[PDB]
Amino acid sequence: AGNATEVPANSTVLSFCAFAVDAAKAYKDYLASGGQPITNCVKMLCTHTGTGQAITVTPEANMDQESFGGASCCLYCRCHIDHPNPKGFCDLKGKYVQIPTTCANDPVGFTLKNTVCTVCGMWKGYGCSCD
Amino acid sequence: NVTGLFKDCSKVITGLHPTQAPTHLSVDTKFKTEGLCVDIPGIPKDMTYRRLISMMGFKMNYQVNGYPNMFITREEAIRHVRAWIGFDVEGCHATREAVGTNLPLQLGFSTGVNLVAVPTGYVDTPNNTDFSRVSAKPPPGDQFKHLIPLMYKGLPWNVVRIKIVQMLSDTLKNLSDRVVFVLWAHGFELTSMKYFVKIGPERTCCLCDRRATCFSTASDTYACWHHSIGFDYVYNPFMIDVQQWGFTGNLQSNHDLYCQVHGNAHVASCDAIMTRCLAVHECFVK
Ligand SMILES: [Mg+2]
Ligand SMILES: [Zn+2]
Ligand SMILES: [Zn+2]
Ligand SMILES: [Zn+2]
Ligand SMILES: [Zn+2]
Repeated sequence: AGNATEVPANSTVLSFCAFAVDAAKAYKDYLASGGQPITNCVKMLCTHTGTGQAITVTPEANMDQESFGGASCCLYCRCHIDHPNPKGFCDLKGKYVQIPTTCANDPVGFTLKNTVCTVCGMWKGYGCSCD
Repeated sequence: NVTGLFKDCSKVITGLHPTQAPTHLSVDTKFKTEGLCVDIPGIPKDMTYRRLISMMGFKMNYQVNGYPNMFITREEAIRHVRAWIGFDVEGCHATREAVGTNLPLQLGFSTGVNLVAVPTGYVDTPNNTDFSRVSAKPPPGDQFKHLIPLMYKGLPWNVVRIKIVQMLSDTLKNLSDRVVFVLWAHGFELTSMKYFVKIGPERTCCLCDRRATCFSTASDTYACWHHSIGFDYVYNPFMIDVQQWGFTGNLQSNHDLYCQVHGNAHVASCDAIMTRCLAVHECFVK
């Protein structure tokens, strides 16, 4: 009974971060000792004629990005643990996340490390042009 | 292939929208085409669902510099026989709103202690994961009858984990700088540890130079067995699975080959007592 959600390749990293006192640090440390990034994400087939923006309600990748379902990007969502917010809610679940194609091999690690410009909606360092 | 870890135990037939699915596998079939997913304007998100996520299938084989390993060799368990605590958990089956996973009901230790928990599981919502009570029933086992009155008799997990840290600290403060849980068929005991174990790099107690064995969520601090009052998490425990030493039968039949003074009273602590006792006989005789 029930419907499987995960694949054997993610068991190690999902189990490690599911027990960690500090999941974000655990995943970065896990990546730093050569673990492979979390796979089985929700990759979108889209036109790549979108605004290029970071977090959106419909897929918005341009020609240098991939679009992903946002929850599949949320570490907290992938491990089913508490979210670091005071109110405990996720900013990515229910949205689409645009990831640079060069970083598309690790969507979960990208969003852990990066931040979105609240003025232009672009990733800082990967699209934000703000002075 | 697939794994059973984080299996979706809800009884909803569809689900879910690409923006809400944690994985590609759990995306609803309508959105799937050629190994990818498409967004479909007009098919809206689900903003009311509650989806029990299974915690059966944990694999502790990480190899990360500076993070101790929970599962230890027989030889290192022998060096730390003073830290040995038998541990067994009887569970209940999720029911009604969800089916396909088990939840910790009675936790037994070789100290003789049994703690009964409210059936609590991990439920995905459109927002987060809600650690909350769920519908559950005792196993159809005829021998699982003793579990029936336990269903209305468990404590909330925030109390249960307090009493665990509290019992391990009083038992082990003058014996060891760690705990080694001694198990038989570790699967569901490791699942139960999700409810009260945290792991990370080695730390030191805030009130001493001793190794940290406990952790407090309320204060974000670490403690040894001596200075753990109020702490709710066992930190960096160790453990070993006796069953994996090449035994053939069940727990009792193997325990009974060396010991005749631990009759089976079928409680979680009785299994835990028999597991530690078997480990002692197997490891220190020939
Ligand atoms: Mg067992
Ligand atoms: Zn999330
Ligand atoms: Zn900007
Ligand atoms: Zn101390
Ligand atoms: Zn015995």
